[PDB]
Amino acid sequence: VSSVIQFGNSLQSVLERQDNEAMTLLFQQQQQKVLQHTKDIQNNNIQV
Amino acid sequence: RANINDIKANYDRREQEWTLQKNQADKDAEQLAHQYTSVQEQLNMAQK
Repeated sequence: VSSVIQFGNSLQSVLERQDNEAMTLLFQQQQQKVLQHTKDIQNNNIQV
Repeated sequence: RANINDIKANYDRREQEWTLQKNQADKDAEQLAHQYTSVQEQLNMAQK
């Protein structure tokens, strides 16, 4: 039962790092999109 | 005859002044076209 409790703790750690990696990867993708629309803003700022 | 010459000379001077005012109004229109283009590209930048 001590072995079962140890691998339950390991499963909880892996299972929260998986969701944190999903959140981090989504944030990286959407910041990569925002930093392109900001480049479009700076493209119009030189036409002005 | 000298009075006739002075009347006609004043007519020539105000023709020259009209030419100056017409040219300055054309230059003001050529300014305001580009300033309209600037404000329209500011509108495109805000709309992005």
